[PDB]
Amino acid sequence: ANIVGGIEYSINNASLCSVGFSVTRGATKGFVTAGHCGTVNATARIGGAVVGTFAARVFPGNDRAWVSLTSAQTLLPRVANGSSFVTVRGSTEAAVGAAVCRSGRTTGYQCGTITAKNVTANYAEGAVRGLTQGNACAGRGDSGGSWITSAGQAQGVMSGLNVQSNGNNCGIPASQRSSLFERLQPILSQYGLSLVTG
Repeated sequence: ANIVGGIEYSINNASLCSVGFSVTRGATKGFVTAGHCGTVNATARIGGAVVGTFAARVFPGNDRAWVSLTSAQTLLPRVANGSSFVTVRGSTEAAVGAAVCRSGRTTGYQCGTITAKNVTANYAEGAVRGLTQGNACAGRGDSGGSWITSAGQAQGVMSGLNVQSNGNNCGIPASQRSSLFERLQPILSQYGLSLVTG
């Protein structure tokens, strides 16, 4: 499969999440994603095929993971936006007030602005600290997906949102949304990953 930020993958033939970013660790290929999406050694699949397994994760506390892929997978410096692509040019962390977009298999590609950093989300499993909050909308399934500026700078991966009864927060005004992502830089240093860019 071609690995592109934003696409759907399954975990153990059951939950869905979205790909965050292509990374390497030496010779191993992988993608970063949200830790609550799977547990270590869970099987990830894209388009019915096994692409790799969860290698490490931390959730709750933090919410991050990376999946090691087989050699057959094709890592790409891209995040999906409808039928088009956003190129990943780097990981400069943007500041509050910066405009930001995100990609995921449930709501697609949505943009908004970073509204706050170092937020705590209290999920059923326990607290997750140090998250950044933006007001681009998102829905269940978008977890794990890319947050990236239009300019190609990767910000992090989708953690959670204030879900409404329709399964997303796209029906309430941006003032009211709290969509949160896990910053990318700590995930990349923690596992010694290098981001694939173009």
